[PDB]
Amino acid sequence: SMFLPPPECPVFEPSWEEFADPFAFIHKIRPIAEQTGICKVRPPPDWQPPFACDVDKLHFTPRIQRLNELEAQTRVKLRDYTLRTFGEMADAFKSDYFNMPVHMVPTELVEKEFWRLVSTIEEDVTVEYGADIASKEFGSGFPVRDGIKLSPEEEEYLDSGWNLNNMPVMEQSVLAHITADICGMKLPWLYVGMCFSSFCWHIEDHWSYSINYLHWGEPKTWYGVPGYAAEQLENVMKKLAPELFVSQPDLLHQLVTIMNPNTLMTHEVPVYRTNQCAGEFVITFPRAYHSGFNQGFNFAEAVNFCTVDWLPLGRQCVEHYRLLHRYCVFSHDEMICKMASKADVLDVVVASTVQKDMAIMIEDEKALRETVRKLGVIDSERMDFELLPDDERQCVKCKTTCFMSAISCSCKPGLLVCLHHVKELCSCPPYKYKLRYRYTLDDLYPMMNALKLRAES
Ligand SMILES: Cc1cccc2c1[C@@H](N)C(=O)N2
Ligand SMILES: [Cl-]
Ligand SMILES: [Mn+2]
Ligand SMILES: [Mn+2]
Ligand SMILES: [Zn+2]
Repeated sequence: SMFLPPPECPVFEPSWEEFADPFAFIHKIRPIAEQTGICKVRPPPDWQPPFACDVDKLHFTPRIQRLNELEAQTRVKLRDYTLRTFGEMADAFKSDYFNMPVHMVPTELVEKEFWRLVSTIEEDVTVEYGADIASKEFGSGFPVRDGIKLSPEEEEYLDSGWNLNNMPVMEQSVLAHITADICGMKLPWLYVGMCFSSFCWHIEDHWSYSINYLHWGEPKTWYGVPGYAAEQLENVMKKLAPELFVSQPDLLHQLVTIMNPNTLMTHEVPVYRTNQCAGEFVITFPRAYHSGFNQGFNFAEAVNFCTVDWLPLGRQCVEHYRLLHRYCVFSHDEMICKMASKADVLDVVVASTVQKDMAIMIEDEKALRETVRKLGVIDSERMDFELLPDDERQCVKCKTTCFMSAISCSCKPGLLVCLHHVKELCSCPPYKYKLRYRYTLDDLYPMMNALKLRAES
């Protein structure tokens, strides 16, 4: 009645042995957690990263949020509070809203109340929050390196796999090997919460994993949907709020919304919940929709990552983006080829999985090139796509980031289409077209062979 909490998501308590390697651990829980989309990970009791900061010297620009269900909000873009003044505002808000000591409101009640107030148009509650990548004004909650002497305890956690700053540059996240500037994806985001500040339903760019660590404060309440129910959820969303689905003019205009999990559960979409408390991790799996809100003043840090498991999903995702005409954050094929070009220094399990994705890439590329030849495109020239800014190598039709090949035409200088959209570039006859390609098929097979040798198969 009014609000029925979804079932709880898995909670894992790894021993220090299991916890040592995050990628091994994530792989182990994967068959369980991917059925629920999110899961929680409680570190061993003696895993306490040192959090220390001056609350008066950390400052940030607050973002403002209206709280209406099904109302469109924009995904956060890449006034001023200090952490102390925000904290004071946030505690006062919650304390005044409930007329209770700010830390005495039951989590059950805030949740019930959150879903009441987002559904009631008579109640125009607005809240504020912080969201940004680390900077000089507000840095990572985890120990980093620079011109400040670290204690032996901080040095212990400097190189932890669970220090989210390390997640990008680690040798089991294929995002590490990307040389392209994708700071939005590789760098951790910092989130300063207050009561009811919320993140709308979304999945991660390129269907990556995400991992969220609650450093300090009141809990963060989560809802998660498993990857297999993604399109099921999207169907429901289109039905009740189709306005969210009109084509986005940019990646800076992605529309997302708050929507009651009971509404989803009513339409047979599986939904799980959890309250993430301070010192706990939440992990989201590929294409797992998730949303949530903060119980009160808190501080979280989150980062994207991609394991070898993800590679085939990454390819499927870029295909899905093409159908939707959605912009890519990076070129997936460019990443695969970058890794192939470094086959000798690759982890051997990585090499093996990259090899299989590369084989699919090459076979798809072979067929596409045969098709455009049959359309009468004859002229061709090698082109170093990776040197072009992304906005200079998107298919004018489906907006995909080109890398393996594209079609150009002297009639339309600087414009390109991917090989799926040869007809869409201009009205000139195809013999005026040019296939621009990064590699010949003859360059590609040896790159794939290097992977095979490194995989030792
Ligand atoms: C504010 C915001 C936006 C998008 C994702 C996330 C947040 C956070 N409050 C959080 O923890 N994840
Ligand atoms: Cl409202
Ligand atoms: Mn308190
Ligand atoms: Mn997310
Ligand atoms: Zn295209």
